Amino acid sequence: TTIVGVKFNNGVVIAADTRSTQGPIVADKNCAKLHRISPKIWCAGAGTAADTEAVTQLIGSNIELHSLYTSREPRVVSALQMLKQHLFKYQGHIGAYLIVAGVDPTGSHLFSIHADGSTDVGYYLSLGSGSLAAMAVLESHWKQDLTKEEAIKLASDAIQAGIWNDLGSGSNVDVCVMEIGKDAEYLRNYLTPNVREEKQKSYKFPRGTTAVLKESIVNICD
Amino acid sequence: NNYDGDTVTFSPTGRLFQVEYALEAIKQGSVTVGLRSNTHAVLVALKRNADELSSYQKKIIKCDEHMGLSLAGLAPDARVLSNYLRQQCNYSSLVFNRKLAVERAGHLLCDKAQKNTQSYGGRPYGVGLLIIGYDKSGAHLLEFQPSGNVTELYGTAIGARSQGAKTYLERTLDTFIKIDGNPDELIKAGVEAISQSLRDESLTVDNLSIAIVGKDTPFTIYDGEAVAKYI
Amino acid sequence: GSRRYDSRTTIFSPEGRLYQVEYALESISHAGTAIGIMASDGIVLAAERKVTSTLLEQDTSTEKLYKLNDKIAVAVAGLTADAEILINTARIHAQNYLKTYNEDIPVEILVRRLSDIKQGYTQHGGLRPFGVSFIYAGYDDRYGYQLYTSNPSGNYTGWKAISVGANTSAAQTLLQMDYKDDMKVDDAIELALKTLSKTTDSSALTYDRLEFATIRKGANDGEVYQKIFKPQEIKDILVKTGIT
Amino acid sequence: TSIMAVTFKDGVILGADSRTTTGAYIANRVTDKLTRVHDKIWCCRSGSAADTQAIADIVQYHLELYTSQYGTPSTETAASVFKELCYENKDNLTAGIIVAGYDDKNKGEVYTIPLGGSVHKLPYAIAGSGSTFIYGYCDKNFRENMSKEETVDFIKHSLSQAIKWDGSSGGVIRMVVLTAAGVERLIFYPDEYEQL
Amino acid sequence: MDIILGIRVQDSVILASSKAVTRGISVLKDSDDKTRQLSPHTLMSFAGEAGDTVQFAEYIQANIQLYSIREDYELSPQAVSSFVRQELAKSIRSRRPYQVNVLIGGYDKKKNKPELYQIDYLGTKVELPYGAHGYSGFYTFSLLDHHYRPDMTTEEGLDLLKLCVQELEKRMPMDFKGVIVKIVDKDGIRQVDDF
Amino acid sequence: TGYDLSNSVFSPDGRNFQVEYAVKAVENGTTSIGIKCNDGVVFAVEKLITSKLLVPQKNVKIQVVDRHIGCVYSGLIPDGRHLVNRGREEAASFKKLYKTPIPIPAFADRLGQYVQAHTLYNSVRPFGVSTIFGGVDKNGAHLYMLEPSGSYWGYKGAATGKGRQSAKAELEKLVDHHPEGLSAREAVKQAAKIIYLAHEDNKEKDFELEISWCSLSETNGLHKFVKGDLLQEAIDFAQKEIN
Amino acid sequence: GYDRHITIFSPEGRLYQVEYAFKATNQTNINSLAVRGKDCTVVISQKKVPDKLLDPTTVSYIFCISRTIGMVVNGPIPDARNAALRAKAEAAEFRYKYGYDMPCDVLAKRMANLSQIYTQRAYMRPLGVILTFVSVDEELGPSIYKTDPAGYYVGYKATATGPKQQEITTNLENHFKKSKIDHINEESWEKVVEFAITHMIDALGTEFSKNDLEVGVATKDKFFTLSAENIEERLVAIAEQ
Amino acid sequence: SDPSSINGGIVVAMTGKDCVAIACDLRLGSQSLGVSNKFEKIFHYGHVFLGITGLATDVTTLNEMFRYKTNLYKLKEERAIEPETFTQLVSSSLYERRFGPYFVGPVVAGINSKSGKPFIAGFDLIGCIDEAKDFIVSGTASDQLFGMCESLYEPNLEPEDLFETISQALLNAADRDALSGWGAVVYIIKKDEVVKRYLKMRQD
Amino acid sequence: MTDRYSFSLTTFSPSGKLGQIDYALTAVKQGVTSLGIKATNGVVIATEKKSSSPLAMSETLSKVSLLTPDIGAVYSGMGPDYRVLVDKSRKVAHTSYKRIYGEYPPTKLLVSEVAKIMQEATQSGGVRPFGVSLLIAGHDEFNGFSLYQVDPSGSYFPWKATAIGKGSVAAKTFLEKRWNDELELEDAIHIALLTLKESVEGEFNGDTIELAIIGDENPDLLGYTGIPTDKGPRFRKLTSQEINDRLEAL
Ligand SMILES: [Mg+2]
Ligand SMILES: [Mg+2]
Ligand SMILES: [Mg+2]
Ligand SMILES: [Mg+2]
Ligand SMILES: [Mg+2]
Repeated sequence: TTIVGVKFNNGVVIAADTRSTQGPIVADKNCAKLHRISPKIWCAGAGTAADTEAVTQLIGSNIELHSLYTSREPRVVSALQMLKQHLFKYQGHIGAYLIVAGVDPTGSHLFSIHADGSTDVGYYLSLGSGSLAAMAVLESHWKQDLTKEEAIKLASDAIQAGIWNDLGSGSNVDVCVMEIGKDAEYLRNYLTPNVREEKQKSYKFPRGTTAVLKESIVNICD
Repeated sequence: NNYDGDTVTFSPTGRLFQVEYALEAIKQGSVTVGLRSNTHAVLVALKRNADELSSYQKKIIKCDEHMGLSLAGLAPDARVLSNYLRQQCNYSSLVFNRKLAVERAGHLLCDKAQKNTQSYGGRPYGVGLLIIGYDKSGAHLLEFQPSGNVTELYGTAIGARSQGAKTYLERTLDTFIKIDGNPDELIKAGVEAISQSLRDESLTVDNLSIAIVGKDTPFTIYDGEAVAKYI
Repeated sequence: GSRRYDSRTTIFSPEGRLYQVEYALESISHAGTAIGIMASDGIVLAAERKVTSTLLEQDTSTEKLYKLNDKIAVAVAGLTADAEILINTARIHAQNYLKTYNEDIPVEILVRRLSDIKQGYTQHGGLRPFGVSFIYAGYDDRYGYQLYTSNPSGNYTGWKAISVGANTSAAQTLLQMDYKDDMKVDDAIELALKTLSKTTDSSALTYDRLEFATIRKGANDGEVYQKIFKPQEIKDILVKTGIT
Repeated sequence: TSIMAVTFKDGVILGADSRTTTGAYIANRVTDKLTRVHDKIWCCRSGSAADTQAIADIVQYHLELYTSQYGTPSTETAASVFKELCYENKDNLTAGIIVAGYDDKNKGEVYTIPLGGSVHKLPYAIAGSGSTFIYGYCDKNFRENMSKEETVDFIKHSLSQAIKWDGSSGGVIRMVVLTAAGVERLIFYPDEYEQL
Repeated sequence: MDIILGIRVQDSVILASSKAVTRGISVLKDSDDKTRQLSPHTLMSFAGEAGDTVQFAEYIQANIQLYSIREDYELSPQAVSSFVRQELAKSIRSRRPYQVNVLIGGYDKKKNKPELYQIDYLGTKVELPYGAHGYSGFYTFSLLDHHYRPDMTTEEGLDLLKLCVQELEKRMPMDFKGVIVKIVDKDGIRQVDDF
Repeated sequence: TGYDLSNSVFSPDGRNFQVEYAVKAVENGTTSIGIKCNDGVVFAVEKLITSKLLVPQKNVKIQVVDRHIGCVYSGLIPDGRHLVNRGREEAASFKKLYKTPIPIPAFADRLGQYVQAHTLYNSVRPFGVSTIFGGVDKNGAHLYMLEPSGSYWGYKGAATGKGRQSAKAELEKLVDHHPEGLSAREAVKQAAKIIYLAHEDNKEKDFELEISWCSLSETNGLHKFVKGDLLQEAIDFAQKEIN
Repeated sequence: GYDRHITIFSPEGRLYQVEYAFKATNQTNINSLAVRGKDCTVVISQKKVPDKLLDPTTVSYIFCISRTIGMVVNGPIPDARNAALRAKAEAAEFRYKYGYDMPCDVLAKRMANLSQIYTQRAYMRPLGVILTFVSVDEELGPSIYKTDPAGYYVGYKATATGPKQQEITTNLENHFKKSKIDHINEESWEKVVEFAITHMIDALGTEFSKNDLEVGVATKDKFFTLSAENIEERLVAIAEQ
Repeated sequence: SDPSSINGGIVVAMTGKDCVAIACDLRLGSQSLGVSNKFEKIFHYGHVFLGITGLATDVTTLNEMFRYKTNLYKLKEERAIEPETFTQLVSSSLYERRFGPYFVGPVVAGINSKSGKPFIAGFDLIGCIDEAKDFIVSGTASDQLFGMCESLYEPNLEPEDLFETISQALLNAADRDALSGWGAVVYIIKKDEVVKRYLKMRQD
Repeated sequence: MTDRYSFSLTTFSPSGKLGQIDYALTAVKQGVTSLGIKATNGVVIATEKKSSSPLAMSETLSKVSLLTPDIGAVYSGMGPDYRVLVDKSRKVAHTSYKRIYGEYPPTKLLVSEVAKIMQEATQSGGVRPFGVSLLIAGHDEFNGFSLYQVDPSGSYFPWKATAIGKGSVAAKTFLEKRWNDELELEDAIHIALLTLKESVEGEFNGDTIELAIIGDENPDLLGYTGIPTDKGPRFRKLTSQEINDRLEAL
């Protein structure tokens, strides 16, 4: 995985590639690594795929129940604290590496959490196998006072560095934008620069090609 | 009356009736006496039988080489409390290489008895105890009652008709307190003290029980022909 | 302490009855009547709803008849909420048996376990018993069609026809009168409704005050089908027997 | 990490680099290793980021609860809470923490807590991988009752050297000044401290 | 332990199970019956870790006998095999797993069919015309692939089994001291005394 | 009614009669006092000599908690010991975690919450003691009194038991005549007097006097018992004032 | 009637133990009052030290729960301190778990839930207290939320509690009819305290020295109580007007 | 001592036009020894189909578990579980055993009864959901299935064509794996008819 | 110490009544009126906001609660009991359903879970029944709109329309006259407002009435965009203003 977070004027943007691997094999070419914790708190995840999904869903659930209990919009620092304490308790055995971001009544926020429970604060962050390719771009092009459109460009450029240069990353770029005073916009497949070329040939077979021994109707009714 | 159903209930005058009823089992107990000088501490106890075919209930229990007690009331409760003391004396030796102070033995018994007077489901102990011992500050006599109150004395007595012995000791105070370096005379003064509580019966050979602890005397118990010397 | 407020739910009277069980049966005796009738080719379950209101949603409603698995159902008389606790237990128990042996649970074995749960509340734990009597209607390949009942005591017995709830005395006399062993399901259906019609405390028996179920071998060859009747289907069967 | 805390005339100053490392990769070049557990009780963190954060978070909770019941805790008390966690969980922690705070009775105080969870009250303390390279320097240049400006200079020069030699240390030099006046945050960028 | 086989023919299941018990360089016993009757029409053979084998077999036996008494009824071979599998499937993630492999041969009286189930210590169940556990199968499966027919008689089954034992006695490195053979059919369970 | 048969039950007034009944056991007990002074506190108590046979000096009733706190109580003695045992656990756990000895207000609330806890349930009985206690912490001297309900406050002087009214009246005078403060050595003598004055309300049996104190100057902030020449000097002062 | 000894329903659907716990609320014979400014929330309570032997500084029914939250209690002190200690622990735990300061209304809800449990579960008695929580919440601004032994809680524009609570309530209702707003339109907390004391005087018909009162003030990011002298300064300014 | 490759086996699933297909081999072995030629790896709960590769004891156990859970679902919900929902239940259930997992590669296939959409999904042993428009692969010949599918597949195949495609993907993947083969089954699934075909394949 | 109350506090009397359930139902009778009406394209639930003081801010007390995005609740009886049930109901929707199936529970099943909690308070040791009746309105894909009543016993019933509390007998009669199977949501809101006026004595405006609907999806209330299948909550609380607009055309 490559994942990033970039702060701008009036909010925060996160992005991620869409490759999932099992060793050198690509299992999923279009998996969603941007996870909704609450409507305006989204989380980019790298590491053990099931772990990032479970830990993000669990804290997402508890944040919802908290928001209801308190009659308040959830804050990023709550998601951060709940995630970090959970991950710390498991001493790294839950392999979730997360960029946590969103907007809440307090402002806009960007954090990262490592699997052992350590947290970071910053204006730009990257995690995953492609984090060095991404960070190289962020360190090259980041500045204070970015516009929304500049931050998206920077973020997706940082993911692209991962897609092209890191074998752990590929396929597409997902983006989510969390601006203050607005609904978060989830931009699924914001970029699709890896469309498969037309195949040279159709492999559709002559019907009857496959040798068959038996048939039978299967009953799916009651 | 309405307030004696359990130990967790105060009466309107601030009394704990179950504790008072526990105290009553002591009064029905056979008499026992304790007294001490500055060198020795002595227990005398009148043992009671069921009838002529029975044994005479043992009333004195050794707790350590330097400590022990006599009982009056429910005997199994004395067994529980004596066993607890045996362990406390034992813990003191194993962990601190230290003979347990008779005063601490008293505080520990008080706190054990007290817990059974403040909780639901339990009951107070139905027994009173006289603890004697010789520790680093000399001879000691202690009186335990199941309310939790423990008291250090030169001498005392508990059980049925204990008021006779307790008056005698109150008179004899200045005499017996100075029976130093003389075991048999301190016992004689306790045997005389217990005799102030006898009625229609006198001290016989399998009726009397005596114990002594002191400077160079391990806590030891005398019954049978070994107490004929004192009748 | 708390001893003062303990009703002691699990004790014997001087006569050797269980107070709480007896008082639970007393509760059940005011519940909507439920009837089970077993035929050679199937089983009927009919039950009367507790005094309905016109504004109740009758078609998406379930008060009396519940599905335990595909081959077993029950009719309830007593506290519905109590019965749902027991129903979910029975449902889970069926699935444990299936999981363990790869065979659907024999009817008696399910009934025994539910009855054993009820018995426990009468002997230990200081809790009130469940205020529920069940009629169990089921099929298995050992005994075929079976009717049972269980009550708060945890006692269970098997029947050809049985009623629980209100007016079981009146109802049992009428079933005893017209029941006969070679009977078919369709005759049994008629008997069930006729019996409710004469025992009901209401002015007249209508579709909206009923729940109805059959367990027939009425699917295709060697297999059993559960039919929980929809409101319109009860309305029709009520006409087809001449009660409306 | 390179970290230190120095008592002086008016109180105490904490200082730290800003580098967090996973191997030779710098995961964060602008880290804040000076952490508030109370208004005027702070700590410098070294070791595992996760461990030291989890610890500071727990301590902050304890001292907030202490404050609600018994009023402001002493720096000794704060150091004792750190120790208790570090000592009792010594098998599962990699945390070298310096505790520093300002009382009005006790003025500036510094307690250091190495890996075992022992406690050591000192005029000043240095810790982290980079500290090894400045034991010589710091022992020769430290004096008691320095002024604020002298202490800031001592820390700036000391951490400059620790950063120069230790590759694990680097970035900016952060400081936190704890006096009767209040709490002051200072920062010093490479272009300044590198050419001292 | 080591050698346990099973063959299902037209009207019976036949289990053959080695007689040797070896600890170290000594054959302690040459007449060991590695089998337990679970019910009148169900027999289980077993092999594996010393002690574990019998302890497991007898535990299953006790459980099935209890069931029989409670219901006054005999569980089908399929039901028994599923109970056994689940017990082993639990065991495999225990602190100390039962290291026992089993064959279950039963005659289902409701279907009038013989049934053979092979289950290893992991709780891996399969129904088979013929089965084996351990190294046995490496010789016998190929041989039964060749000579087995589904419509064979009990006597044809026994001869087919004699071939298997002959091959094992030729090519197996260890002396397993022959086999005890048992037949499970509509009339229950009996032992062939001369083999 | 029957509202008084079970602890933790509110009567229709809003009262817990079982706690009020515990208060009667306290009023039945021997007199005990506490006097706050310039840089410390003084505790005193009346010990009834039931019999010649009680060894003098050797049935000690005042209790130390940690090194710096003294506790005295009137009522059921074992209940008082049980409370001090808990106080000792509470102080140890405070010092273990926070290093500094437990501040006196902090210590007061530990006992307060524990006693109040025994008014929350019907499965326990309220404490049959009122407890006077205190000492010297980093903020100075503190004296407290704690009742069966869990109620406690800070005091200039405090008294409880059979002679509480006599003692209370005597305490109010000292407060009026010494607005700038009382010295520790003074307070020791006054304590002795007030106990002797309060003994009027318990005069069947004669008594043994017991005193203790914490003073920043006289004891270095630690709790010690008053014995020997200082005890006798304060007894004499008290003898001279009843005559 | 054992339905009057524990928290189970009476035939008329009531919980007598809860109702009697409300009556314990007034055992102290103190009245409390809370109002909101623009920037602040003030709470005042009578202070009565009958005994001359008491250290008056240790006599208080106002508690600092957290940096931002204050609580005044109407009811016996042992129950009051029990509630204070719990509320402190709950606010500290909330901060550690969720990363921000516990709001006044959420702590109120949580303490209300705890009280509710004592009304449903038999082994626990209700606390004979009414708890008035005040703060300047970072989202909701000046806030007053009050809890009782029934487990009920609600937010207030202003409120009062005690034996002569009705007199104070109507006094305040009458003011807000006239002002047409939800709060005291006043810049400084000093004048909001002055309002509170003034309207308590009118309602109760009594004058106050500096030791007859006890005052707590909540501002953005701190809640504090007032010294005798801070109050005297405040009393002086009322008289000179 | 790698549990996922002791018994062997494979499962593959594909979408077509208003249809899905799911196929599996029939082998169960103990390493080199082939043992059963009749070990089917595809099960169904109502109209939702589940294939499972990996350790065979867990394959059996999970089938028995999901039958258990879907039966209870149906009794309480009064309707059959849909594939999107079942996929979520599979994920929950595997992640519940996060640190002592079932050693399996499940595959879900089916057609939603309300929307008519075809649906497939795959899972790792720990519950991660791999959703896909085109195909899902699983088992000891998964590399091979990936290679077959990625070249052979095209969208919107009619049921009779999809059958040929999935069968050829399975068969040729199986023949390059020592632990897969020994028979094969293919399920063609349409809105309200399901056809099951056993394939003829090499028996080595 | 510790809970020594391990025995039932609700037991059968000789007549067969369960006293504490009856007495709880009596507490519900004393409670303020609340009601629910089921329309073809929506459900409405409504109640009066009986304020305890006029100094109270009755907006801070919410009698109508969101449980899931498509389910809401209202009650009659003891408010505190209701509040904790809402807390537990919200939580149980997640623990026993959403964390398993990745979707919110359908109305009947969530109701089933709340009923279970209330049945347990009727049998477990050391507790009294809840002193509330709930009305729970909701929508789910396979059952459409639904409305359920839940009583202290734990029993629940589906309703076309009903009312509970103080003026329930009267209001149920009013609803029988006005209800039909062709009601549009707006018609049902109108009927709810009419039915409620009969049982309310004092002021009758959008500040003393609390009223929510289960209707169409509200994408504007979702908080984010980009997932087509997530279309927003069907639960909506009507504003003070929105109620008054409908009280003019009454
Ligand atoms: Mg660690
Ligand atoms: Mg460097
Ligand atoms: Mg209660
Ligand atoms: Mg192959
Ligand atoms: Mg081969």
